Amino acid sequence: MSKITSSQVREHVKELLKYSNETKKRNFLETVELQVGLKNYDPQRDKRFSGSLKLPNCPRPNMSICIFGDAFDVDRAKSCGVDAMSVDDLKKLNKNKKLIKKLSKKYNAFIASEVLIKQVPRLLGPQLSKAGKFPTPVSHNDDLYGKVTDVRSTIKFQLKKVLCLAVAVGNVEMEEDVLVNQILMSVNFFVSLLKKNWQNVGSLVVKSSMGPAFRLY
Amino acid sequence: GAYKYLEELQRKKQSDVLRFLQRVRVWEYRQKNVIHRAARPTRPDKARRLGYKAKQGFVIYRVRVRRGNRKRPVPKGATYGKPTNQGVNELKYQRSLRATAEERVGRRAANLRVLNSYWVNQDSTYKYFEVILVDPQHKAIRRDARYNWICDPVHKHREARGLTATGKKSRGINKGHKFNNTKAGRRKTWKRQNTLSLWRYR
Amino acid sequence: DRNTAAETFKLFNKYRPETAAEKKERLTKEAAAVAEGKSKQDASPKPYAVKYGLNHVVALIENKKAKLVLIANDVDPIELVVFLPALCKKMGVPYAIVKGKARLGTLVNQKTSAVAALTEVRAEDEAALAKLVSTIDANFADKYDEVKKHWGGGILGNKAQAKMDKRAKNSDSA
RNA sequence: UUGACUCUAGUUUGACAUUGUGAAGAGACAUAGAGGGUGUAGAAUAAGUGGGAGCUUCGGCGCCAGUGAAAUACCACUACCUUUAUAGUUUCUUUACUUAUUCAAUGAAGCGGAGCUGGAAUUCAUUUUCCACGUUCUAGCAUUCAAGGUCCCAUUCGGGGCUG
RNA sequence: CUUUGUAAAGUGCCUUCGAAGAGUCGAGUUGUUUGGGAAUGCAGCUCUAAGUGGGUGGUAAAUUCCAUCUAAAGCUAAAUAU
RNA sequence: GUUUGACCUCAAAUCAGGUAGGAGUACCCGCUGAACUUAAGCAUAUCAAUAAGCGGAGGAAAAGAAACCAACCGGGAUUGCCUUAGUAACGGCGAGUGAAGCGGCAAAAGCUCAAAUUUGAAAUCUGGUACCUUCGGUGCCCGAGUUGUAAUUUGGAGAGGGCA
Repeated sequence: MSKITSSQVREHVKELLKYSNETKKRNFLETVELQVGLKNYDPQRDKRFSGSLKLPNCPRPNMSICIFGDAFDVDRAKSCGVDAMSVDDLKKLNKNKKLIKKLSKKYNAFIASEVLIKQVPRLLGPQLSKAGKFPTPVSHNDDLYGKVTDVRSTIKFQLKKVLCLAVAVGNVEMEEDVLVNQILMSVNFFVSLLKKNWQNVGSLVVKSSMGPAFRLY
Repeated sequence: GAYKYLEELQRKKQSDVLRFLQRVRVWEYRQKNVIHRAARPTRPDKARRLGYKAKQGFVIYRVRVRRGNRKRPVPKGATYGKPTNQGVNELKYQRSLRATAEERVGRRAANLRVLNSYWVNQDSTYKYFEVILVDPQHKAIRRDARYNWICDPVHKHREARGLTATGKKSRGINKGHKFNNTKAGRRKTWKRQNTLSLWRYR
Repeated sequence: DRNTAAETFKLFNKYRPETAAEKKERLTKEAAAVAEGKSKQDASPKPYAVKYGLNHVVALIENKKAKLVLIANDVDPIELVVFLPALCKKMGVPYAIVKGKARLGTLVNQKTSAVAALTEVRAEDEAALAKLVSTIDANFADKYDEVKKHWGGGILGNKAQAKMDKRAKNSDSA
C-alpha cells in the first residue's frame, strides 16, 4: 500500500540493526538481504536468462579483496589493502588442488586489467563454474576509488535447474531510505526478465546476517 | 437519486441478491395469469429510461411468452418441397420474444398504445416482460406535449407494424454498411433495385 | 422494536410537511407582504419539515446532511431499498429500519413514503434526536458489520420442523 | 417398393439450462509449523540461494588450520516428501431436506404435534417410555344445535357466551 | 384594446464539475438470410462484459498505434409510391 | 382478545366517462411462405427473401437528425432520380445472382427524454361541481402522485459557484 509495507519494513530495519540478543550484535556490518516471492516457478528448460542487473547503491559483500591485473594496479592500489600477485604465479597456485579451493572460497572481490583479461580463463575458469566470483573491467591508470561500489554492487543472478535466488539489499552503514527504495528497484529489475510480479510485490525479509521470528509474505 | 443505484445493482444479475429475487419473483409471476396486469413497474428505473412516467394514462402489463425455437406448423413434419425447405425443428422466428410479448398485450389491451417493452425475468420454458403502454384517450396524455404525438393515429399498433425498439432491431433499421439490405426497409430496398426505371428519352 | 419506534414517530410527528390549507394561508401572507412592505423571502420563517421521497433523501445522505434516516421494511420491489442501509453506513448517517411504509406515509401526508429523513431540528428537540440516534445506532449502525455476514430464511414449515425433531430424537435420543 | 442417393416428424442417449438446500469419505486455498534430501573429501549428515570474523549471562562452533562444487556453527527464505487442527468451492460419489418442478384427489373435513380417558408400562401411583381412542346378527331410521351451566328479556318473549 | 414584467432568452472571462440507456453490447453455437466472402443482417439457446469506456475501420488471431463515431430510449413536413 | 383507522395486492357493479373490433387495401409497415420454372437431367443454386396465407397504418407510409461514410486538403439526418454497375462480391465459382461509398441533381429543418436536491415549501395532472366568453376558462372540492408528477439539462453540449 503506497510504498509496500513501509510501516513494518522500518520496524524490520530498526528492530534488527540495534539489538544485542535478537540480532546477537556480531562483529561487523549486519548485511541485510532478500530472496523472491512468485508463482512464476516453472523450472525453465528454456534456460532462464540469468541477467547480471546492476544498481549504483552498494549491497557491500565487501570483506575479501584480491588482484589479477598487474604492471599498473599493483603499484597504484598498494596504498589500499590489496596484495599484489605477479604473472608467473597462477600456474604454481592451481598446480596443487587445494590452493584454488581456498582462493574462491574466501577471495570474493577481484580487480582485472584490459591486458590481464587474456591469461585469465584457461586455469581458474571451470574449477568453480558456479561460485559467482570474477573480476570486472577497470582501466590501468584510472579512478580506483569509484570501484569500491561499482564492482561489488554488481552481484549475480544465476537461476539454473531450480528457482532459488536472492539479491542482497544494502547493509547497516548505508542510507536508511535507499535500501527500501532499491528493494522496489530489485523487484522492477527482476520483472525486467520475468513476466509476472505477483503483484508489484516480492516476499519481504531483511535478514542482517541474522533472521529473527518476523512472521513478511 | 436512487435510480443510479438501481441501474447499477440490476446489471449484477448473479449477485446473491438478484439470484434470490429472480427465484421468488419468477414463482410469483408463474402462479398469476399468462398476460396479467402490474400495479407498478418491477424496475421503476428501467421503465422511465424507456419513457414510462408515473402519471395517469401510463400502464404496465406483465406477459410470459413460451421459450424455444418456432416448430414449423406443417402436419406430420411433411413440408411438400425440396430438401432445402424440409426443416421443421431447428427453425427460428425472425421477430424476438419481446415482439411476441408486445404483440399479445397489444391485442389484449387494444385501447392503449405500446410505448416500450423490456426483460424482467426468465426460467427454462418462459421469459417475462413488462410492456409500458399509454392511454391515448386520457386527457393527461392528450394534453402533455412530450406524449401528445402517441395519440396521432399513425402510431396505432406500433408493436404490430414493428416500429417499437424490438421491431426496429428485428428489421435491422440502423445506419451503416452493416445494414445495406434492411436500412430504409428490406421490401422497399428489394423492389427499388428490382424496378426497371425507363425515361421518355432512353 | 415498538418502544424505540414509538419514540422515533413521536419526534417525527413534529416536522410534518405543511398541509394544503397551512401552505395556502402561508402563501396568502407571503404574497400579500410582497405588496405590503415589499419584504419577500424573509417573511414566512424557515421551515423545519421531515425530508421524504427516495431520490431526495438518497442525495441528502450522499451529501451527508441527514441526521436520522427511517428505511421501510415492506417496499414492493425491495431492490429500491436493498442498497440504502449500506450507503447510509458508508456515509455515516444514523439510520433505523422502522415498521410500516404506511406509518411513514401517514407521517408525510402521503399513502406510503418508503423512506423518511430528519436533516434539521429545532434547538429544543435536538436533545431527543441525539438520544434516539444513539439507541437506534445500538441496533442497526453498530451491528451492520456483523448482520452483513449472516443469512436469513432456510426455515422449515411447522410440520417438517416436528418431523426433523422426531427424526433427531430417533438416533441420538434413543 | 427397397441396405438406391438426400433428407425429415418421431423416438431414444449425452451436455448444458430450469436447479435449490444439507450430512459422510476428498482439492486446501488465503492461515500455520515439526520433520523433509549422505556422488566427493571430511570430526560428520552440505536440497538449495544470498551472509559473514566473532558471538554467547555461562556451554557450543565459525574467524582462521582445514576438506570439497556447496563453511557448516548462527539463522532467514524458495520449493522438493509428510502430518492436520482452518470449515475459506463441488472437484466426484453415497445418502438426506422441501421450497421450485411434477403427478393425483376433494364440493380443499378432520392434517401435524401435543393433551386427555387410557386399561396399562410393572421396577415399582410418572415428569421414564412401549401401549387404543364412541358405531356389526337384522334390506328400518339418523336433517332444523338438547342437557347442564352464565349475563341480559324486569323477568312477557325469548334471543345470546362456553361446553356438549 | 392592451402589457405581458417584475420574468423569460442569447452573449463574454474565471473556477469546480460534467451523470449520458444490461440477459443488453459482445462471444460460442444452431437455423435462416445477404453480394458480404473464418460468417451481411435477423432469430433461438449457453455464457455474458466494460468506463479512457463501447462500436466500426468488408481475411481469422496476438502485440502496438491511429482514425472515426457515441449503441442498447424517443418525436420529426418536402423531394418518393399509388 | 377487541376499538377504529390505514396501507398493499386482488375483485364486483346495466358504477361517472371513454376507447377496441369490421370494411377497404392501388401504394405502405411487418410476419409466414412455396412450387411451376432455369440449370438442356437433378438434390445446393434459381424462380424468390416472389405468389398464396396472416397481423397492422395513412394520405402517403416507412426512414431520419449518426455507435454513418471515409482515409481525403476529408465529408455530415432522412428519401428519390441520374451515376457508380451489370461493377467489388457471391455461386454444384455452373446456371445465374449482385450491392455500397464518393459525384450532379430534387427537397431541405430540426429535435426530445433517462441518468441532478424544487427540498425555504408537487411548484404538476385527471376528475367532479358551480359560473362564464365553451376545440376552452376560472373558483372550490375529491383523487393521482414522493416507488417522483412540473421548472432546468441532451453531449453540438451543459450544470453549480464567481465577476462584468
